[PDB]
Amino acid sequence: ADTIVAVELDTYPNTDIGDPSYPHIGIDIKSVRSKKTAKWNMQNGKVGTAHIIYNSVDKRLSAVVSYPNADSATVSYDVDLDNVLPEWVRVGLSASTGLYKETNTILSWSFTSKLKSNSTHETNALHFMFNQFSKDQKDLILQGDATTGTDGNLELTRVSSNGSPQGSSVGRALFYAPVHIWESSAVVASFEATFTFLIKSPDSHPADGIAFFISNIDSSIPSGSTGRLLGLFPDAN
Amino acid sequence: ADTIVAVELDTYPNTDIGDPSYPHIGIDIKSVRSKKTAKWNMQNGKVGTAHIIYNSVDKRLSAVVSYPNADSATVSYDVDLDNVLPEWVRVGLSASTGLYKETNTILSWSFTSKLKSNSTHETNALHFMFNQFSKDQKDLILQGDATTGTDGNLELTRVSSNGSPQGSSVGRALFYAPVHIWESSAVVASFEATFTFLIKSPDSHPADGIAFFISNIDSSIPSGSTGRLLGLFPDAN
Ligand SMILES: [Ca+2]
Ligand SMILES: [Ca+2]
Ligand SMILES: [Zn+2]
Ligand SMILES: [Zn+2]
Ligand SMILES: [Zn+2]
Ligand SMILES: [Zn+2]
Repeated sequence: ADTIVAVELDTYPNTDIGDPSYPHIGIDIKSVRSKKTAKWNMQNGKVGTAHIIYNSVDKRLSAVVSYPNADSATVSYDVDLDNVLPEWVRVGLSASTGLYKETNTILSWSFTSKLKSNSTHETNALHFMFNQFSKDQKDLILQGDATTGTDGNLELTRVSSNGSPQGSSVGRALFYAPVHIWESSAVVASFEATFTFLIKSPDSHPADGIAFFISNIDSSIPSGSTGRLLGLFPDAN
Repeated sequence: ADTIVAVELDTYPNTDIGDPSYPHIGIDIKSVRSKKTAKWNMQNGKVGTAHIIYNSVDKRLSAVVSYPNADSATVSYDVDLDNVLPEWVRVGLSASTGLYKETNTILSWSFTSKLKSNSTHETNALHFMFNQFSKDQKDLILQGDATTGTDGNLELTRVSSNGSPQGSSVGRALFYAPVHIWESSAVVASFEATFTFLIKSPDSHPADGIAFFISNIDSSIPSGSTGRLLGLFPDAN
């Protein structure tokens, strides 16, 4: 089927599908039910930063979410991606609303992946950084209700003309070029992503969150994945 | 039509279409008839390196071709790309044979482009480096007779099973993601490419050469562009 490894910034607690009783950050390996979560002091109307790192030596995936003058929430998970993901992938950002709403605005996004093979510091590396999004972002595969150009930001889910979030929305943003995430003969494979966001809610119930994800090249928004499924999962298995 | 800016490493002199009476390096702006050339002491069976640089302040495009222990051939041309190329492009490597043949092997290839806008060192940057090509290079749009995996090299034009170049061949290799090459509000736009090659010929008449080029997103091998047209041009205008 569709393979998904993601780091979710889950703003709405769905105690029923395993979500902790509070807003959290988690590492989802093929399931909306995180393999590890951590309490995240979500701050409405603030600009946050998420950094995700992984290297094939420690075989550990970690994320750090922070706001200026707010302690960071950290979550790590031991996982060897050499066997949960295919050699070639695509990386993206996802977000969704459902019953409750919030803006899922991405202000910037960078990414680097490196494959140090056989010898020296000769590598295969891909790197991109967006500090501003063009209204005609030709290097981003936009999916669902995700758009760009609104002040140079990337809006992952439907927002109003006057400036107010719409619920029941789903939108992804995948980088155009496939990424060679791992390889048989690589001594060290590593990657690191960083992006800033602004999650603001009109009502006091913000929902449902942003997600950095690594999927197969051909991935598309799963059927009926709005609200709690973050635009990444078909069911809540 | 199809826009092409290229830096050719022309091994065969076609005096008739403007080529100097010897192997050269040139800067072609929309024409196979270079806007500036320079003598290049081509060396059969050797590994060479080409570096191309451009920045929007000097509005100058330059290239340097060199072999270890051989003087570099240099060619620069004043050209403002803000008006010969569209905002979004694709970058690639081209090569061709015709009546005469040679290998057009690419051993490695890197590229970086940067757009420093409004303020600080915040940018939009794309970077890639291939120090070895996979048999299933999913991030390279291969065209014509170009292939990968042969010892981790990229062969731009048809070669034999035993190891010997075939004439009348044309192949390009474009990076998958479109590159935002310039923009209206950018203080400094710049790029730099570097690639190593091995041009070896069985007979004493090597032909016809490799070319780094920047074209529109949708570009494809022009009809009947083998031999002297390097896989980039429809006619010899
Ligand atoms: Ca949730
Ligand atoms: Ca020629
Ligand atoms: Zn969750
Ligand atoms: Zn493994
Ligand atoms: Zn020429
Ligand atoms: Zn200009």
